[PDB]
Amino acid sequence: GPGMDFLRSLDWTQVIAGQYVSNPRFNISDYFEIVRQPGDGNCFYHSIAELTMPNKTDHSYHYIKRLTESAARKYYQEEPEARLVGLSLEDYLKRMLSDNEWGSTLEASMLAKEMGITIIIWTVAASDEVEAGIKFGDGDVFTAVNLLHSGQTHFDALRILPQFE
Amino acid sequence: DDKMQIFVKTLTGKTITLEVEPSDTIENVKAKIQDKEGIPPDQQRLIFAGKQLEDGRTLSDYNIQKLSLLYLVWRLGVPW
Ligand code: NA
Repeated sequence: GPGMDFLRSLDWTQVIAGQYVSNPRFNISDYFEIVRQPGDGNCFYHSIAELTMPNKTDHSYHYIKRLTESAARKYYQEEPEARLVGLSLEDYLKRMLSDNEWGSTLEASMLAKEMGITIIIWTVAASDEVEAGIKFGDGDVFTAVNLLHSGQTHFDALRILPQFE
Repeated sequence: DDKMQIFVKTLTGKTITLEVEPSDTIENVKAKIQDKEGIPPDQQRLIFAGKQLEDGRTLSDYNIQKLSLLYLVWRLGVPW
């Protein structure tokens, strides 16, 4: 299995090109390992590095931020969520690249394209109960880069638990 | 009166009703979603027929008539 059945039955709605939403109900830790990330403002990029880079350290996220730069130069101008930033490409990059500046669903969308992966952000209440998932890319949960989002600004990395791979 | 009803399916899976005017700006419609659901306008991504709506337009600019279904998602990662 019912776990596998559950994960295989996620109901995704494409709300805009390449962005999908679902609202399964579950305790994130019943299906995923949480890999906790620092609360330093870089957690979005820490989480990505933990799942995409070998021998990840507390400084690996800088590489993700650089991929976010090259992603932005190709995709920022046409990203729907970029409209909410309200900054030119160059001013966005300067802000995005500054120390300890929050990453978000905007960078997730661009990194999905840049890294040729699917990124899912599961947003949870303080109980670690899922309120929604937002998926950038066309892949499924078993191959995606899964991020846990909580407390407005915090991201951790997620790995599917062995019994559900 | 001059008000119509529209539906908004939110990121949390809730299909809410909203009372609006065809002449309301996207900005005004966001403010109403703030009041009913508490999402800050700055954070909202209002979608209709696969397009994200822009703040200086009106519902009527998008041919949004009564009983229309919109999607509301919002940013994750930034303060509120
Ligand atoms: Na199972």
